[PDB]
Amino acid sequence: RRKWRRWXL
Amino acid sequence: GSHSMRYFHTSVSRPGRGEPRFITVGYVDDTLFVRFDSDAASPREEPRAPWIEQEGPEYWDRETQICKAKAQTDREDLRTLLRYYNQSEAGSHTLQNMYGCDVGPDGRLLRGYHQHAYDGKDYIALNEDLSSWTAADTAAQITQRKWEAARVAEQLRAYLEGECVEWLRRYLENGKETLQRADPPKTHVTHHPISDHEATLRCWALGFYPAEITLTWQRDGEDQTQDTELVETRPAGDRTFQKWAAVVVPSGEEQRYTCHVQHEGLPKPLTLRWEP
Amino acid sequence: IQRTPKIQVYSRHPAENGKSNFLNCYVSGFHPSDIEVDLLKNGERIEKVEHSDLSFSKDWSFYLLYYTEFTPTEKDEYACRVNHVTLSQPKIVKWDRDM
Repeated sequence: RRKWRRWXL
Repeated sequence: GSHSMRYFHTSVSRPGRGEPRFITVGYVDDTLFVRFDSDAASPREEPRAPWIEQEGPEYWDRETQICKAKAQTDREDLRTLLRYYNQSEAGSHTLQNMYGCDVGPDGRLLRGYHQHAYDGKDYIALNEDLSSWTAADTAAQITQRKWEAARVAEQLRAYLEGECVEWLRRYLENGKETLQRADPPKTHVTHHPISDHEATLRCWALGFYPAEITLTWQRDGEDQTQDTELVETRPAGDRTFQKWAAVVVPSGEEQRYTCHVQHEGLPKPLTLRWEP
Repeated sequence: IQRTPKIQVYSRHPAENGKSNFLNCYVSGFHPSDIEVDLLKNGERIEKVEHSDLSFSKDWSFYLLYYTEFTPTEKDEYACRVNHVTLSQPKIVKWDRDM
């Protein structure tokens, strides 16, 4: 299963 | 044996035509098992392998929420990159990311990955230590400082060393009947005259899995890789792959050439020659 | 950076005239991802064509598999036509059952 990514560059 | 899980993502901006296109796929070894395409009214992540269809509704719900969140963050990231590079909103750009893990036969983590690319070129990547970064240019150096300050590496490392490996082991057991089975290639040699003095010998490997394989042509036992035409390993469309190697030989020398095949599904390397 | 696509057109199984099979067109090593691929039968576009979801290789270049069910014959000619920003004109690769 995937990882969580809410904000980010 | 050794296995891997990988999630690929691609966002492409579409100036004047709508929001960016976001497409992501997940793979276990060379087997595709999940997909999500933003180009829909109510997109959801969908199964692409039979052993993943058994996951309950909470699994698809969470995956879809994560996919939608990644599409949104990618849209924001594309805007940030336009500023870092002083680029115009009128031009299309691409943002790609891949992350995953490798496990050895013991089921323990071998290596983790997390890397980004902008317009098809390396942008920033997580180092093998799963704790430091490698930036490709000055713009990526801005991201690196931001990610270092936000402790991004330690969070990714926690996922890569935990859930990534644990869920890969889960899929490997559920798909044991296919993921832990190596399909040997079906092989044969074909002959195609080019003229009355030359002919093409083509060595085929079909319906094999995984994709890794080595095909070599030898003349009197000497490798002829310099004069060998080798096509890229290609998908058959049924989850297995195909590949072929060919050499042009002077008419009458055909029986001196042998094709050598190496694949994990074969107990020993295979030696083949044209059998008219 | 932009990279031109490699193109391979082949059948899923060894061609046998009169027997159903699958005609494939594998495009890879290209960038950007915008691409137009068509399967042709005697110079005419085939409409029942599906394709895999965009993915990419270690060097970030993309790859796609376009496919359709077909029944090869000795007379019918098949091909794959690809248009990409790196090509000044569509590129047509004819299907060769020996490749």
